[PDB]
Amino acid sequence: MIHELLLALSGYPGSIFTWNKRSGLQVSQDFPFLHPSETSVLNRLCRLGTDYIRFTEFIEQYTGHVQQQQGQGGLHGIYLRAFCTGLDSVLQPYRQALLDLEQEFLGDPHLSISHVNYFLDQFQLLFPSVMVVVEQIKSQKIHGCQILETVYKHSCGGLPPVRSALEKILAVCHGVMYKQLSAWM
Amino acid sequence: LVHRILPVAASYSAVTRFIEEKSSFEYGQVNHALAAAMRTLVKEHLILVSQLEQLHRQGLLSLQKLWFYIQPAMRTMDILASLATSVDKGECLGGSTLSLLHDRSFSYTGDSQAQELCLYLTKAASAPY
Amino acid sequence: HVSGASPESISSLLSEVAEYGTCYTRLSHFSLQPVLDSLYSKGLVFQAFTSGLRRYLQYYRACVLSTPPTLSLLTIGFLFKKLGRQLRYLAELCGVGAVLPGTCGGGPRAAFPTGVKLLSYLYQEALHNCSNEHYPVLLSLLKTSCEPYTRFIHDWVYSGVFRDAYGEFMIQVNHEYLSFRDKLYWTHGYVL
Repeated sequence: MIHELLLALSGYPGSIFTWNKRSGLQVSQDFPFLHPSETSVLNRLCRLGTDYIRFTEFIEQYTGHVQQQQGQGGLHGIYLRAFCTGLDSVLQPYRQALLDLEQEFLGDPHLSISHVNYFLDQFQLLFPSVMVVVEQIKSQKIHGCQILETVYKHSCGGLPPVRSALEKILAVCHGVMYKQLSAWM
Repeated sequence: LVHRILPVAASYSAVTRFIEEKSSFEYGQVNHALAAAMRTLVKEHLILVSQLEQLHRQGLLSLQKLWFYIQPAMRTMDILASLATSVDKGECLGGSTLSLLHDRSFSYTGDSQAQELCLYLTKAASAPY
Repeated sequence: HVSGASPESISSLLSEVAEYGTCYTRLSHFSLQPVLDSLYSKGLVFQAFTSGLRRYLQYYRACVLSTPPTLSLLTIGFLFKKLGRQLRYLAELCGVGAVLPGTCGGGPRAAFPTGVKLLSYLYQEALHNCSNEHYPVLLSLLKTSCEPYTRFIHDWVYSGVFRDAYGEFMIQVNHEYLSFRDKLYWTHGYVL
């Protein structure tokens, strides 16, 4: 149950954590050995994971997938690629944290799940938020620079961590705009 | 991994046979100079294997370290062993092996790891002509 | 089925690294094959491309060796992820690496551009990924790749010497020039 969860959160599923495209990650919900109390916590922990997998799939889907081969801002574009380059670097601390937990588990052979909940619970809030930034991009087929504004309106976020988190991405995306403006001018 | 490190041996026994056979008075003044400056690269190859032995003596060398260590001299031998096949294959002697050294030097024009070796073999082999 | 401490996801995680490895082998192969001193199919410029690619492959190999022998299982993958994609991209850039992706057979065997076309195929791909993290790798390949043309230019510039093997250089010469007359001097030309 312990190393197994880190494997799942890291983004590779296992029988105890059944990936369903509709259900993201889902516990079997029935193991006589484990009482119902720990189940809910796992589900809660799974949510962070459900988002980790979706993000990677999307980043993989539009980033480096082709050597620039009806490509359009929703489908593709130098800006769309820039959003992906940033999304993975903003998610980097989550990777470092998961890595660190293992070192402690290597350090001690009996650490409760609650201990896991405490260390990963700062990400429990940043990940859901970043989700809408992307979700708006896909539905509205936001094209080209219009993406630069879509994040900026969510730059007024009421969570200080999220604000810093998204701000990093705009800095990355501006780089390209500054890059294209670097020529026509 | 032994097989992938073994081509520098086939490019060492073939290279050495050419330095014995084409050093006789019969093969002509230039074929003698080409092998007499090819024998200097064999002395330096032996100097490398002596250093690798000392590292091996101190338990501080492995087949993954050896593989990286010999890569630079796997190339030098490959250029010397192919050039020797060709100078021998066409029965070239006199100036027919002073053109084959000018043309091969052009073949690699961008490399600079192998270009310096060839440009050197022609400075050495053209001294008698 | 039975395994010594191997839940399936470990195999799935092992499979992702493997993807990276397959590329290395195939790529190490694509560049490794040297010119052989008789590469009629490829041009002088194709032989320059491969040489440069190996220099990258050698640097890639060195990073793999540098890895601490002692490291956590999951930690090793998270460490190489950036490189893992970087190379798969490098692989697709060339048809071979793109080919045998694993999602298809080796039958497509896509033709790689050669000569000026290759030099151009690259430049266009340069502009397409210019803002992306993978862009520095391309600039390097290109700088070296461009060297032969410059020499050709120098030889047909400061000098008038006309020199080529596979005729990948656009300018072309005919035997009408050997007529050595004004009408045949024009009849001898250059490609468009």
